[PDB]
Amino acid sequence: PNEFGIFNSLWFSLGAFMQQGCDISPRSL
Amino acid sequence: VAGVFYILVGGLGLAMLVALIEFCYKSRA
Repeated sequence: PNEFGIFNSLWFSLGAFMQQGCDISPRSL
Repeated sequence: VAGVFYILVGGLGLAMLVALIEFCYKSRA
């Protein structure tokens, strides 16, 4: 236990590689 | 930079086992 589908999860990782911030963030260990 | 690829893939596989633990714990209890 949503907003991390395969389209958003590519945009998290391409967000984090280019040093720009992440709009969402994982809320699970 | 090869150990950073080792820490990465080791970090990915360690994180699946958490969800494998977390799902198993949740669904039972």
